[PDB]
Amino acid sequence: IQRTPKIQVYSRHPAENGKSNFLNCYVSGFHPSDIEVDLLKNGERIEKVEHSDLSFSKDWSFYLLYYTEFTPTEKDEYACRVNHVTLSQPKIVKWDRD
Amino acid sequence: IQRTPKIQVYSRHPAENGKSNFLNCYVSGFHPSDIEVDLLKNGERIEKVEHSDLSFSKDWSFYLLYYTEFTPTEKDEYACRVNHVTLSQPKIVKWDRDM
Amino acid sequence: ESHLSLLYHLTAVSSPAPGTPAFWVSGWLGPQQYLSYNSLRGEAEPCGAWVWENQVSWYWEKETTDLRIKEKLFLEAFKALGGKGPYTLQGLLGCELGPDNTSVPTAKFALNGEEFMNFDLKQGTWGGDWPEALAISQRWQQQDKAANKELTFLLFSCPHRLREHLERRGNLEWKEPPSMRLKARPSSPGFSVLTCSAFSFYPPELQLRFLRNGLAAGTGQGDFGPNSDGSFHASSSLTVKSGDEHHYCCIVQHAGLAQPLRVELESP
Amino acid sequence: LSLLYHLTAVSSPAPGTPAFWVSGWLGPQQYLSYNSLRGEAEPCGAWVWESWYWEKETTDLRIKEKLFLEAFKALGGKGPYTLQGLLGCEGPDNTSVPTAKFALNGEEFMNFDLKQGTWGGDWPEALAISQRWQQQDKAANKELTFLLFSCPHRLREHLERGRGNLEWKEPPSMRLKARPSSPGFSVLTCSAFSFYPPELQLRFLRNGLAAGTGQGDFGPNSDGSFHASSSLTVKSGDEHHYCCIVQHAGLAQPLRVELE
Amino acid sequence: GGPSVFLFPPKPKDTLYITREPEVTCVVVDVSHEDPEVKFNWYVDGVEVHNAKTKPREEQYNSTYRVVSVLTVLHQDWLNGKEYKCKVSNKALPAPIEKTISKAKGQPREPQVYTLPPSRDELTKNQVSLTCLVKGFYPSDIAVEWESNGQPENNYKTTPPVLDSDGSFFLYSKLTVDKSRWQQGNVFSCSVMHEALKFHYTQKSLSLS
Amino acid sequence: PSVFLFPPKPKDTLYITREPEVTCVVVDVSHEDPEVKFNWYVDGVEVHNAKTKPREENSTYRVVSVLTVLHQDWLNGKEYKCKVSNKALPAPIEKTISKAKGQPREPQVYTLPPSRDELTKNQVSLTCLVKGFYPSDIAVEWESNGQPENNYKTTPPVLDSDGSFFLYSKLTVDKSRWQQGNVFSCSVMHEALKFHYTQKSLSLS
Ligand SMILES: *[C@@H]1O[C@H](CO[C@@H]2O[C@@H](C)[C@@H](O)[C@@H](O)[C@@H]2O)[C@@H](O[C@@H]2O[C@H](CO)[C@@H](O[C@@H]3O[C@H](CO[C@H]4O[C@H](CO)[C@@H](O)[C@H](O)[C@@H]4O[C@@H]4O[C@H](CO)[C@@H](O[C@@H]5O[C@H](CO)[C@H](O)[C@H](O)[C@H]5O)[C@H](O)[C@H]4NC(C)=O)[C@@H](O)[C@H](O[C@H]4O[C@H](CO)[C@@H](O)[C@H](O)[C@@H]4O[C@@H]4O[C@H](CO)[C@@H](O)[C@H](O)[C@H]4NC(C)=O)[C@@H]3O)[C@H](O)[C@H]2NC(C)=O)[C@H](O)[C@H]1NC(C)=O
Ligand SMILES: *[C@@H]1O[C@H](CO[C@@H]2O[C@@H](C)[C@@H](O)[C@@H](O)[C@@H]2O)[C@@H](O[C@@H]2O[C@H](CO)[C@@H](O[C@@H]3O[C@H](CO[C@H]4O[C@H](CO)[C@@H](O)[C@H](O)[C@@H]4O)[C@@H](O)[C@H](O[C@H]4O[C@H](CO)[C@@H](O)[C@H](O)[C@@H]4O[C@@H]4O[C@H](CO)[C@@H](O[C@@H]5O[C@H](CO)[C@H](O)[C@H](O)[C@H]5O)[C@H](O)[C@H]4NC(C)=O)[C@@H]3O)[C@H](O)[C@H]2NC(C)=O)[C@H](O)[C@H]1NC(C)=O
Repeated sequence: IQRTPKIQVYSRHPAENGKSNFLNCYVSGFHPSDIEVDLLKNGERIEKVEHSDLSFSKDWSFYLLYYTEFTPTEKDEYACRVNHVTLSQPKIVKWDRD
Repeated sequence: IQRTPKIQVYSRHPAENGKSNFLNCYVSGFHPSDIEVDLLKNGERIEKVEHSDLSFSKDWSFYLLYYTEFTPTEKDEYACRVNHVTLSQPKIVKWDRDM
Repeated sequence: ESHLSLLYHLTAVSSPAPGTPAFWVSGWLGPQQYLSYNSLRGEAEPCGAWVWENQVSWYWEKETTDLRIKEKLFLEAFKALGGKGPYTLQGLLGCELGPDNTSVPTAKFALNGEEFMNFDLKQGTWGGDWPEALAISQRWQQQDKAANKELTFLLFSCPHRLREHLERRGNLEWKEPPSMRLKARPSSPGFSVLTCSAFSFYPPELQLRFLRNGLAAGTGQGDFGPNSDGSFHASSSLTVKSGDEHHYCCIVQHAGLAQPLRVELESP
Repeated sequence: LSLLYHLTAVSSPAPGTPAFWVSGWLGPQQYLSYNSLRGEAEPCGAWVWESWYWEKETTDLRIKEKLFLEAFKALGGKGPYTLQGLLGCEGPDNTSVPTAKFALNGEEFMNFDLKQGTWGGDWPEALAISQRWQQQDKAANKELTFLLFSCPHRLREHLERGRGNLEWKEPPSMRLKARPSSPGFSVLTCSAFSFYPPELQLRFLRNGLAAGTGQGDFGPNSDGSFHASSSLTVKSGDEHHYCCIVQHAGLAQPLRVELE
Repeated sequence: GGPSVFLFPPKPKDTLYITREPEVTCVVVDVSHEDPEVKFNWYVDGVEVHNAKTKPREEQYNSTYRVVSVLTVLHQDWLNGKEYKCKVSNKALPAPIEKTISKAKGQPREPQVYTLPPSRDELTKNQVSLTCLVKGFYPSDIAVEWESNGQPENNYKTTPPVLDSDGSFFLYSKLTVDKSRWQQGNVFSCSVMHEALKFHYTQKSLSLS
Repeated sequence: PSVFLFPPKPKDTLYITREPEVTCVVVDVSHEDPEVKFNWYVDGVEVHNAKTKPREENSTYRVVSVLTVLHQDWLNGKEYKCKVSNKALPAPIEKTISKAKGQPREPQVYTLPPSRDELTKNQVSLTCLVKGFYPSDIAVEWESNGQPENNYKTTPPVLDSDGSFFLYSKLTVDKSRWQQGNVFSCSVMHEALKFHYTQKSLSLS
């Protein structure tokens, strides 16, 4: 079957403006494995983005972690854009600092 | 399969009061063959009534003629009463002198 | 009318009403019945005028012999069907002689009022499109010489018997003209019904027509039937406008009359 | 602790992506990576810094790669397929419990029956793949040895030689914040950052009394550590009465987390 | 609430045997309680007939009655595809409802009957299955029965007529006899009645070879 | 307005590669309100994996909503309920489809050759019998030398004397092809068979 992805956006450490940190986009519970993920900084696609190995859970659904080193600011807005066969249009999830 | 009878009542010769004649009741087009026919004089069943042989037409339906010698009068009324499986109640056909 | 038929009307019932025959026959020479037979009496007898006609030595004994064998066949047919329910088996056997020597045989049968079997003269067997025809035809086929006697009866015995009666034809050449009456009845408010009646005539062929001021006004709704002596009765009725009855006449054409007869209302 | 291999093969891989790849796990930590493009099994994370062991793992994964790719030929269809396998082991009296399950297009359909020594299932695709695998020289034999002897022997070796890596502990950095939400309601979020074993309990308290656990999310960080966050709906203006308690192996005692 | 009319054709066995009475049944459901009287008008090819026997208005558990009107038809009239129309009339119905039933139009096809014995694999079981095939017939109205040594069998189930590739119909009859009974050499015959086969009846025998 | 809920195909539920889908069809939808809301529930739990086709216009707008289901969920008799919602409908209409309840029965497959009377004809009929199965959902196909046959018509499942079902497959092959000794196999698939698949071969003795 085809399963739609679940998208989570969070920082590696508690966010502090002006301090170095990592921004993560964890995409899980999807099928098939083909997926497109992009991390956004004020709507612009981030170039230096790494990702983990495509692995799967007990229910056989796939999961993947995308991450980038960043320094948050008061005005900067971040988001994760994911595209999959199950999605009519790319799903964008904004980073909620909380 | 089952056919309801057609009943005709007529005299053998033109009716003339006081003159001897025969009253016929011709029952035809019925199936099965079991049928009960009675001639009536003022509602009373006539005893001396003869009948022809039970025969049948090209469509296999049966026919029979009942007849009795009679002398018509001005006040006398005649009729034929027929009972068959197809009839809910016996059908009574009064004699029409003109026919 | 130059074609007269010799026809036997055979009937057998599986459960006859008490005192009524399980099998009976009536024989007809044209429109006159000449023969009667039933399983209770067991003897073929003449009917009407044929009782007084002097026939060949052994005529009625031979007819009795043949009808008793058909009685056994018809009763055997019910054993082939094998059912508790009641059955009625009818047969119409005979031949019709046309203007020429050409005899046309008739051999049809019906079960419970519906035609289903016939005797096939080309194969010499009883046939049909129904399972009851297969069952009865097979039982009849196993009866010694039944098919042979059936075929000879239709192809040879019937035309020879018919030709003999036609030659030996006073009874058949009976012509009695009808006694006529024309009367009117009130009926619907603005309408009346005229009835033209023909009494005690023979042969049954008769034409009744209505005329209005001498012009053709058609034939209305009619009825026909026999009298106890073998003669016939007929009556036709026509609906006319009330007050217009006096303009109508009834014409009868019958072989007993030399010229067509005009019948007046004569309400007088 | 379990040693499990996550194997995947795709019939039509996206350009530049491998047709077959594996990830090996020792509990919640990934120790191995393999793919058909590189063709070599490699260590992951801390295991990179921890004998002729990796060459043997490479040899065995190249053999499983051939079996997985051969399964698509047994199915024989134009449509795309995804074949997954979960092979490994986990014991009261030094016993081992094997795991050998397979999924086709995301649905479990086959398992390796250790009693019969054959691949079996309730589906026609399982019959087709099992037959093709049974005719591959010593495939069933090597599958039995892998689950019954090689896996528990490798698991015992990693527990002895990499004990320190498996006994890794890091307490979570905690934060509790509120947001407006529905008109007469607010949403409190308790978040746990960068913690080593994933086992963690977050609970909400209202005036010191149990207020349950709300709707939560969980996920990993790039270094193998974890992140978790639970949110609870509260009446607007009542947020200051709530606390969040965290229980984690890196902490000696449960930690009370206060709101701003 | 709207009253509904359903016109049913006669049974196939009733139309092939003269002794049996074939009946065209007219069922009137949803008849209002306010007006229980239901007038019936029977027409065969446009000609009104009056040999119908209307059963009384029986009150159903729904607050409606089931007024049924039955008409016995001639065997040769139904087989020649005569159209039987039934006109229902009630004060509840604004317009008189009319239904028409007729024999399935098309040239009849003589079905072929083939008896098949049970497979060698099934001879292991305590009960074997004697198969019968009736192929190439038209219309779908047919009657299939089984019998053994005069006395008929009751453990048979006959498949409904299935449309065939050539426009005709096919059918199967499965009689479940005990393995021991088949091995004893008993002769099982399959009787089948259909309009297009000679004398409307045929039976093929089946036993051990 | 009327709603009709159809169950998935039997072949789709027996093969993982195939996608089994529960189809919800909505007829009699008024032109005044073209919007039709669909709510899918599996054992009471709402699911959002359904894919709804557009409202194709009769006054009846055929708004169809299909839902792809798990093979192991359908085979374990899970209840799939669809809830439709429109302004024309006073109350939301709800339909429920589930696998036929009862213990499955492994069908027996017997191939029967054509009768000695039929060997006169230009085309012979190869019969196949599938007896004692439950539920009625089954799939029967014919094939010869790898390449499948197209001239087969399969009778619907008929209720048997023992509470089970029976079925027949009639393949019409040319008389000459049967006489040449070709091996015709009947492939049958059902929930209660080992591996959901079985095929019996049939040829001259
Ligand atoms: C209130 O209740 C009554 C029911 O009564 C009781 O109700 C409850 C409370 C219980 O107590 C229950 O036990 C009671 O029975 C409701 O009445 C019902 O109304 C519905 C309609 O909504 C009827 O449904 C139709 O049925 C047709 C088939 O009927 C047969 O089969 C069923 C069982 O499956 C039987 O119940 C029937 O009686 C029929 O059975 C046949 O009966 C014949 C005699 O009546 C037999 O023939 C004769 O037999 C004798 C004796 O043996 C002689 O031998 C004769 O010679 C012989 O002819 C016959 O053998 C027997 N057969 C069988 C197998 O039993 C369906 O065909 C029909 O479908 C049509 O309509 C559907 C809905 O509209 C539609 O979707 C279909 O597509 C189909 O449409 C038709 O299509 C064709 C082809 O295109 C067209 O030509 C048609 O015109 C077209 N029609 C229409 C309308 O579009 C229906 O499903 C139901 O049968 C009826 N019950 C009874 C008992 O008659 C009542 O409605 C309720 N009231 C309210 C307000 O709700
Ligand atoms: C406008 O026109 C369309 C159709 O016209 C088409 O298009 C035009 C343009 C032309 O081309 C024309 O030729 C075309 O036909 C019309 O829509 C039709 O509405 C019909 C409504 O009756 C509908 O009929 C149904 O068909 C079912 C069969 O499905 C086949 O066809 C569809 C087509 O789309 C295929 O997908 C499908 O694969 C199939 O091949 C049939 O099954 C339905 O029968 C039920 O309802 C009947 C009453 O209507 C009833 O008589 C039947 O007996 C049957 O009743 C059901 O019985 C079962 C068993 O007892 C019950 O189910 C059980 O329920 C319990 C409890 O819930 C439990 O779940 C059990 O498990 C379960 O088994 C069920 O509840 C009973 N139902 C009822 C109501 O009692 C039915 O006959 C047509 O398919 C529609 N057509 C199309 C194309 O879809 C529009 O209506 C027109 N518009 C207007 C304004 O008129």
